[PDB]
Amino acid sequence: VDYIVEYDYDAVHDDELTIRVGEIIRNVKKLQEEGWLEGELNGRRGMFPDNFVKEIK
Amino acid sequence: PLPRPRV
Repeated sequence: VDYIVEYDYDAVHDDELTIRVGEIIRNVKKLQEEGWLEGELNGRRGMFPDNFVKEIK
Repeated sequence: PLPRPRV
């Protein structure tokens, strides 16, 4: 599944993604850490908060 | 830990 960024988010650790409104995050997986997702943006994989994004359907 | 950042 892919997700679309709806709200800007800045990474606070090196394993999170810095993401921007309109960007598509690819190959997105739900994680054990509740409220967090993992996917790929501009070649890099990291985690980002799920309420900044919306699942493309 | 990781919070759940707020919109």
